[PDB]
Amino acid sequence: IRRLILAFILPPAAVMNKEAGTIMLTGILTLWGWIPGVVAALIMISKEQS
Amino acid sequence: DAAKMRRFLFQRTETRSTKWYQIFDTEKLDDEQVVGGHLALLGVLGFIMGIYYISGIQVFPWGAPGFHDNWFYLTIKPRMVSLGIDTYSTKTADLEAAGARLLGWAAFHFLVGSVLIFGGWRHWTHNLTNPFTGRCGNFRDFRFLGKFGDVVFNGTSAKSYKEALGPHAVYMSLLFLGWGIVMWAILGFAPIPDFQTINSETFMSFVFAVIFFALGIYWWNNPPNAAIHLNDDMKAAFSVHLTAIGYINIALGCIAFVAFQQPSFAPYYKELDKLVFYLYGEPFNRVSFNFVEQGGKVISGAKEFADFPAYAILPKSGEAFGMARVVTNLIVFNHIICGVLYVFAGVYHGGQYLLKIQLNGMYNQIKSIWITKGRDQEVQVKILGTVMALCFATMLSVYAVIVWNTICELNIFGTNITMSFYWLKPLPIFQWMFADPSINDWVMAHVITAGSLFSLIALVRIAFFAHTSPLWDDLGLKKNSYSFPCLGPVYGGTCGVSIQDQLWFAMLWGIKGLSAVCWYIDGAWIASMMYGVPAADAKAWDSIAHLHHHYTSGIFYYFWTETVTIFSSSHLSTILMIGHLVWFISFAVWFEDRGSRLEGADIQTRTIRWLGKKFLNRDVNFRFPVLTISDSKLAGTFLYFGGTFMLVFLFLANGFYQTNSPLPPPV
Amino acid sequence: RRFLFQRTETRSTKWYQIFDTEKLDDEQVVGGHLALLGVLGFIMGIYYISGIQVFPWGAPGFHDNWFYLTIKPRMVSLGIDTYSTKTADLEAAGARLLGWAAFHFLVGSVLIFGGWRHWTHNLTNPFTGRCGNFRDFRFLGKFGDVVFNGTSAKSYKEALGPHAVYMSLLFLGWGIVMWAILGFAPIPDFQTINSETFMSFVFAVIFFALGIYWWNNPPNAAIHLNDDMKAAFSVHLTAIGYINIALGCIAFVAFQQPSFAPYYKELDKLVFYLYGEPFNRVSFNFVEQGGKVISGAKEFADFPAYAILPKSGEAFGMARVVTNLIVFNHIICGVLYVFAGVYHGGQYLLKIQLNGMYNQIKSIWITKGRDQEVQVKILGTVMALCFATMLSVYAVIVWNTICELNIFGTNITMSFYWLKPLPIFQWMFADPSINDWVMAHVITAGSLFSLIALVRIAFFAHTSPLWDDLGLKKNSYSFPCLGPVYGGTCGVSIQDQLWFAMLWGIKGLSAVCWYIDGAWIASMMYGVPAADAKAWDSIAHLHHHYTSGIFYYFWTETVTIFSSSHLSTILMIGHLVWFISFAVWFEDRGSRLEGADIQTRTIRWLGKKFLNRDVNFRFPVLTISDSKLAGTFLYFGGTFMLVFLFLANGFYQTNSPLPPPV
Ligand code: G2O
Ligand SMILES: CCCCCCCCCCCCCCCC(=O)OC[C@H](COP(=O)(O)OC[C@@H](O)CO)OC(=O)CCCCCCCCCCCCCCC
Ligand code: SF4
Ligand SMILES: [Ca+2]
Ligand SMILES: [Ca+2]
Repeated sequence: IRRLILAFILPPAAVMNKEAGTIMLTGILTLWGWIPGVVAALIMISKEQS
Repeated sequence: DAAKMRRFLFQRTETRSTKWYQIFDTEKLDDEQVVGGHLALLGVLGFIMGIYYISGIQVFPWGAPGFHDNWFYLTIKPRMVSLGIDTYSTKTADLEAAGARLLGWAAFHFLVGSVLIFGGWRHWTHNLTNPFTGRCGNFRDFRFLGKFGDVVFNGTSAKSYKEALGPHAVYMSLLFLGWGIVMWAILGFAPIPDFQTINSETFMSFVFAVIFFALGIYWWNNPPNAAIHLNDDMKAAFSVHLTAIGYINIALGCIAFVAFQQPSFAPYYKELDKLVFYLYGEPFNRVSFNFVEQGGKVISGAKEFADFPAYAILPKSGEAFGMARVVTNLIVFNHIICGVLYVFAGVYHGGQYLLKIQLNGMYNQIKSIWITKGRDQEVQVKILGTVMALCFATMLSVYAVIVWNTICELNIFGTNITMSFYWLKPLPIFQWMFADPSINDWVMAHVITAGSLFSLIALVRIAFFAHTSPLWDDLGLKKNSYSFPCLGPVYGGTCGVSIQDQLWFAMLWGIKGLSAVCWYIDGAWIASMMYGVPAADAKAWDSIAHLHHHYTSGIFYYFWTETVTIFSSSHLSTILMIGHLVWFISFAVWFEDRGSRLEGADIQTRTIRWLGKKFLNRDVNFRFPVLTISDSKLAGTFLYFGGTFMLVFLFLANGFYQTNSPLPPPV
Repeated sequence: RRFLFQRTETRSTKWYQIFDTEKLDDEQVVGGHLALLGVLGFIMGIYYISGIQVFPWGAPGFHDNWFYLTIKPRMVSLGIDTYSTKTADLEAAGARLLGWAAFHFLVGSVLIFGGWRHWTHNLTNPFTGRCGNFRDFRFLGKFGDVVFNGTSAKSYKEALGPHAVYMSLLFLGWGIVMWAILGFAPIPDFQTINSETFMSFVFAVIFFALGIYWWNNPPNAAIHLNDDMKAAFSVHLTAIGYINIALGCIAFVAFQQPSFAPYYKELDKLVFYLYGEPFNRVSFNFVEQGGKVISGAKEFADFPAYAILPKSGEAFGMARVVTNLIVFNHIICGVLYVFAGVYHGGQYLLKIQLNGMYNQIKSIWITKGRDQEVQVKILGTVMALCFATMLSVYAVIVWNTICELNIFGTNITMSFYWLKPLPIFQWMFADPSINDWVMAHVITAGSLFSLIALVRIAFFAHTSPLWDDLGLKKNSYSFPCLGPVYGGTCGVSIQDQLWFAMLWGIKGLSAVCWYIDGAWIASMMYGVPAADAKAWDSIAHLHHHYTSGIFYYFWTETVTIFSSSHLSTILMIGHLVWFISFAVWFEDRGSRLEGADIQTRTIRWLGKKFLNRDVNFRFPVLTISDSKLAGTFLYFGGTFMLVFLFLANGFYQTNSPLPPPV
């Protein structure tokens, strides 16, 4: 949906729920290539649901 | 009387002190004093730019031999050739014109800098009186210029810094438009949107003039809110802008590195390899021990060459000495180290302001996100811990890769270069940002990440633990000086916990990740410590990894190769000696020895007093002062950092020596 | 008040203090030395095993190693090894080395057995079943009846004598060992190894006659008897350090003499297969198999596979390399033992200053320095002489380098090329020059500069005139500081002054390394083609071409360090260990502690809600005392694991004085 698209495009943008420090982790993982940030975003966006 | 001594070592004590290197501290400065200081320093900057332009003269059009080449002007000569103010011309006729242009620009810079310095002096003294009209301007409420100062900024000069961003952006739009018109009129270079010539610079100057003017209008009518930087803009806004300028400066170094190697920059940088450079202090024409002058022809003691009479500086080609990338690396590393230093200093000064607001309770009184984030004492711990874990992972992985590469080179434990990480290249989706992508570039990326995170550890410790830390929260302690070096050997020792010492540790940690740039931009194969060495297999990298270039030498063998030219010249040799001298003296003040120095200085004082009586006469009341651990750490950080980067310069300025001929395997 | 002294003591149960003298008695010290000497004989046996080259049953032997190459000149001097190029002679040499190694194993087993058996205070003979009283015994039977008439030594001042006759017995027994096993009849010809047998008998007579005197007239030093565990040990440790420095100098002078030529100079006449040196390097597609060279021919047609390539003894002057290794090893050991003796003596001195019997001492070795004003005068004159000598010599070196590099338009004719030692001192040197003068003055400067810290240990162990005027006293000998008070009190203990003495003698000892390598410490550049560093040999009228200058010493004589994998690995490890010392010497202990608490909270956070269960482990940080100790060892090891590379990579100090470039 919109949030999955946001995670694929700007992984920090989709993940604004979690924490003040987790968002830096997602952002810097996005800085390293682009796959680590997306992976973190999907992992912590499927963790509150699954 | 044992008390007259006591208020002598109760003079350098790291309580709250004058600290001469804080006379221009922003606490005692107002907004207008900052404006005046910046204007005076920009005038001095124009003065030194004029001095550099003078140093760029080679013919002195009135008629005389000119200046020898120097790095101060060689780092800007490509730009002046780009602007048409200097030439890569082989003939005196076209070089007299370049000398005249440089002399005129130096005089213009002298005049403009004098005007700017005078204006900054009057701002510094709160004396905005116009001597021609006799009136006085109001810093708080001034018309900017006139009718232009009314159609935009309809009176009502900015009263706050967030309200000053917009008029500043309009001022920078005026700067962009002025530079564009200077190009178009004085320097030819009509604005053509052809992004392969200097004309594109004028075109983009007009484009950025329009962009900055519109953005300044918007921020004048819609000022943004960082909120907290408005109050203590002396340290809050200043430090935020300092770290922003640091990141901008690192970015500018990267832009310079990429651009100066492009074909569009060839007539300005790559063409430096077709020139011959006569640098100050380089090997000069030597003569025997019995030279008796009498010029025209040497009689006794023939010199090295019959040409270059007496003690002339010998020519050096721009192709063997890679002056193109030598100048490129000098500029790029200057801006990169300046950006790293500005980031560190911004974090440190922000920590200074932040401790100041933690001490008076204003820390809990901040509403902006940028502090309401870190006012948690757990998100601080989580952030620092995850930064430390990422630094540990990256640094351990990359260092073990480097050590395994070196082992496979030297064949320690009977290994082989085919057991090395020669296959570990950047992904093909990442191979576009490197030329000849190999394990060297992978190691460079991971070393940059590891060093950046390593320094980020101390930067985060400055940002968060300015006043208290979870350790010092658990203990009954708090930090309240930003410059105190310790509380003592209690708890086994409390050395270097203040944000000043954390700044020093950040600088020392970034030394590695920053010198890793010097190795890289010189092509020095940081993927292993012994490359190009003929020990077992270090010369097989070019074949096992199918390299296209041939980098200088490994991390350790980099001090053997390309030091053949540092030693070959007197100036670089004496710079090497001075840098090493300055560097190891930092041990006298970083080693936990300040009290030993104080005790020994007391002994020396008693000796000099006694030696001034047994042999001399009269009172010898003078006593030796010892730098306290706050001063000792400041001076030591300066000595260490300068000592290492006076010689990183030597690596950069001694030549490139990164030939494009991969040598064959030893077989 | 005796409780207070025990109350106010630093924790002395650290892992590097388990064998402290204060927790050992005489017989445990005897057992420790005996077991250590047994292990030492074991080490000599394994060195002799490493000395085999032909393996008398017939097989290729051990490649040359520095542990055995150090003793090879001596083993040849005794005739156990030979500088013979024929396999049959090396058969006998290896047989002799193996037999002596087995004998060393047997004697070391007996001696380790004795060390254990003394360490447990159970001196009972296992065969006849009697016991042995350490405090009163007969030495060997009728020998202990002819001398030491029934009795034994009750104190160390009464033990010098029996120890002296024990050393006389050692000399005499070595005399018979040489005379019988090794031939070498004792002849007063001080040009062969016969002189060693003759002087062994002479020393056996002399120390016997002196032990009789010291048994009949025990000497009076007094204080080394009561707290004998540390005071006497420290005095003897610094004495042995100076003896070791003297022996290093003796070795340096002697091994270059014509009499020592058959044992050292003949090292240049052999090729050496050192471990880790450049082997027969091989191409990528090598298949060895049975035909050897099926694919990918190796570097050399001979020397199959990865055989270690030979190294000449002429270009690689391993005669001088081995001489430098032995001499510098003994010199660094002597300097370290002097520093450690002063440090342990300061430990005892603080111990006796705390309990108040400092002024109860009558020996001049304490009363002379117990004035607090004579201490100031001695330390002040030491600092003044150090400052004068070091200022002069360092300015001379810097001026020489300036005149070399032609800085400020200076010429090499303006340098100190004329400042040779005076003719009455030129016998001390071969080809006297500014190098030798600078060497002597640098030795004086470094010795006085470390003597500053040694004197501060010897005097300011408990208090100093500065700390007298403050309300402060020293009571730990290992405490690092008293915090940021008075602007700072870092590194004032005798342990910290010992660390400073070590770091300060690092320079004066690197001077020894570079002089015995012929590395022209007289200036920082030499043989470098900048302006005039290659013109020294002509203007100074030198008969030798020294390797390079001070700074250029790291470029030259490193081409050989790099060319071998083992030396490069040692280089990298030494540099790593050395700079790691900054993590603990820098005023950063509290930063490390705060960061380590962060590490603990991170590891326990990452192990609680991502792993499970408590993560009770917490990261430890060395205290400032531990940090300084570890940093001093890291620094000293890092520098002297590479000073070894200076010594063990070649001499390269040829006698060809480099005609000027004109
Ligand atoms: C460059 C190297 C060094 C010195 C030169 C030196 C000089 C010095 N040191 Mg030092 N030192 C280290 C390096 C140097 N320490 C390191 C790397 C460590 C960390 C391990 C260290 C540590 C301690 C501790 C712990 C203590 C001291 C002292 C102590 C004083 C002793 C006073 C004396 O006897 O005169 C000896 C003084 C001299 C001989 C100076 C003469 C000049 C000459 C020509 C050298 C020129 C100096 C310099 C090279 C040129 C720069 C000049 C400028 C114009 C460009 C004395 C001033 C002690 C005292 O202060 O009091 C006793 C003390 O306690 N240190
Ligand atoms: C008779 C007894 C003896 C009497 C005379 C003995 C004392 C004579 C000593 C004189 C000379 C001292 C020897 C040197 C002393 C020595 O080596 O120790 C370093 C020394 C600190 O010494 P202390 O103050 O602990 O004690 C020295 C005492 O002798 C008196 O202070 O000073 C510094 O920290 C230097 C930095 C000054 C600040 C400069 C910072 C960097 C500025 C920029 C330079 C670098 C550019 C950047 C590159 C990165
Ligand atoms: S060693 Fe120095 S900096 Fe560290 S706690 Fe002690 S006095 Fe403070
Ligand atoms: Ca370079
Ligand atoms: Ca050597």
